Amino acid sequence: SGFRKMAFPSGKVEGCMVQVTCGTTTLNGLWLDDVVYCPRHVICTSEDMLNPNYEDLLIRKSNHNFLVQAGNVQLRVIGHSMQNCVLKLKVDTANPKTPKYKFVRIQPGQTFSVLACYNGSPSGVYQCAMRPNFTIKGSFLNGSCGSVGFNIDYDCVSFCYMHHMELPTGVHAGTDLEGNFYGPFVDRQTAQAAGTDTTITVNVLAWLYAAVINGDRWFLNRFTTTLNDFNLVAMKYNYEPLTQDHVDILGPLSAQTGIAVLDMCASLKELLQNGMNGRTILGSALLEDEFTPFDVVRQCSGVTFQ
Amino acid sequence: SGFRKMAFPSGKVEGCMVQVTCGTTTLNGLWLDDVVYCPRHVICTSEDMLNPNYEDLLIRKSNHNFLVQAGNVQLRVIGHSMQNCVLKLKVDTANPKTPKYKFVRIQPGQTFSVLACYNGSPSGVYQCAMRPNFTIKGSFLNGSCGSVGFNIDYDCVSFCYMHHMELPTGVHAGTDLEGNFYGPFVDRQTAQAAGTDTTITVNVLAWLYAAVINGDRWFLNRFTTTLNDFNLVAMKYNYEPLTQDHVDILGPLSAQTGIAVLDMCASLKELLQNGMNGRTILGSALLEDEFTPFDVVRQCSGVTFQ
Ligand SMILES: *[C@@H](*)C(=O)N(c1ccc(C(C)(C)C)cc1)c1cncc(Cl)c1
Ligand SMILES: *[C@@H](*)C(=O)N(c1ccc(C(C)(C)C)cc1)c1cncc(Cl)c1
Repeated sequence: SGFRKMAFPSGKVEGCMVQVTCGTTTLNGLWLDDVVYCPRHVICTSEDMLNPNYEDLLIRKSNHNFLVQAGNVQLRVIGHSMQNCVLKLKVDTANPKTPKYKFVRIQPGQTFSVLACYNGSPSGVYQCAMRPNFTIKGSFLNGSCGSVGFNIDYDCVSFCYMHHMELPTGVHAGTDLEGNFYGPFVDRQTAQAAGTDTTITVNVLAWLYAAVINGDRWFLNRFTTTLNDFNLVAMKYNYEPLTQDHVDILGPLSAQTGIAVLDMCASLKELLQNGMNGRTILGSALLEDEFTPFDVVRQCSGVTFQ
Repeated sequence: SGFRKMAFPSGKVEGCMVQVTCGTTTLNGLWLDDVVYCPRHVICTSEDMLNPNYEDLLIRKSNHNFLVQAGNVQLRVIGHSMQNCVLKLKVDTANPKTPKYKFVRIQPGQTFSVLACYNGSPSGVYQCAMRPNFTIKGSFLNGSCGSVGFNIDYDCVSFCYMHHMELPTGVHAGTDLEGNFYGPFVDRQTAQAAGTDTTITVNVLAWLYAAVINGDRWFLNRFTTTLNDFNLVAMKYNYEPLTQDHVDILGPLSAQTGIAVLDMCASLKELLQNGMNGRTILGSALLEDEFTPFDVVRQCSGVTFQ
């Protein structure tokens, strides 16, 4: 029992983190086989970052302008190219610690682990969700760009996020590992802003099931609701719609607890309309939406990775 | 910016996790140099665990009764001994992945990272605090005993916790790495129970400072309080007393924010007496007490580890 914001073990990613320096700009890179991936804004300067012409900036660089440090060992750069908003630095050494990996792009509502890094050195690990508005509520300081987000499935690391920037509300934006931004953000200094968010309804329901599995049942009730009637309430509280596919994905948790999905929707409806009245659920006084149905099954059943 | 429950990178500990089997009982062990450490209740059987005589049980075992698996490689046991509530299995191979390490015992109120493991394979990582009542609110399923808790300081892993059991309220008890239980718990099946807990006042204050550093200021006020007058309120809300040493430890955060410690105590007092009135602090609707002043400085300043 218990229920925690649980990240994947980070060892496989730690062995891929390096430091990339261009000029006086230093950030994190990801070393897989003989390529180092990093944000292209490593080639910018204080005045460049207003409205940079990255193609122009890059043609003016040479391999020797990029210093890559893997621990206390320097990696000779032998080639460079731009792919969307990431740089690909070809180095003369394949990373012997390269795990089996994939570059995957995730959906809003999906979760991943972040290995926050500074100067190529891992600092901490935590779990994040991709918000509906394509930001993430991370924890990042200056010099963290290039830190990556990932999931692990058995032995394979699916990289899904590379950190680039902080938005004015303190949330974070970045790209997939092909360099394509999540959401309507650009790697330059504009007035860009996050844009309105919603609550991830299917995840809230998954977390209520986690709570029942763990013995919190006070919010259960005898009522039920229809899917359409629930979605009317969801819209009014800024929750996103629940679909039949969400209902289906919640099937296993429904079957394990014996609480019909639409019955749990009725419970969520009451919680939205009445608040929590001084009580908590799994140690939270808020409805938590950064656990997917998979996260709940993983933690309340116990899947490992090797 | 941002503020997350952030664990240490787990790679250095992942390389130490092994599977220990005795009879039909399988759990996790920690392999450092040529010793595997694991809970002594690996030698128990369904009927043994009522009131086991562990000295009796152990004299009846041989080295060959212990199978240690490090991944898909079997470690030959060449010696065994009991140290309090842990077993020390001498193996014929020193772990080449042994980090620099220490065995430290922590104080209630202190935090650490847990690498949850099953069958010697890491499953997830999360941050925990030692409660005042010497339990931890972990996330553990059957087969997790032997998973360890730790902190990392530069390159050195300070192991502080080995998981043994779940108490009836769903919280967790275990030992330090010398086998000495945290709190009044025993590795047998009795009616033992957690006992009354309190809230870690100095940590709540640290987290309020984290919030101010991150731009949540709505709970600030012009009032101040004396240390004695604050502690009268703390006692009434089941918070533990604040000492002058706590005030001193909060000095740096006080100086960074310009909010006197006793001024933040006045804010905490109002929050305890009035609740939060529908607002949140760092994404929580509860006063959070599992971040130490060190955790706040680490995350709001950015210290790495190598
Ligand atoms: C990601 C990153 O490193 N970065 C950044 C680049 C350059 C500098 C100067 C040293 C030239 C001031 C600082 C930070 C960055 C962060 N967020 C957005 C953008 Cl466009 C770049
Ligand atoms: C830690 C652990 O493995 N364990 C446990 C031992 C033995 C068994 C049987 C297979 C013999 C039923 C199950 C679990 C354990 C957990 N919590 C408390 C105690 Cl005393 C032992």
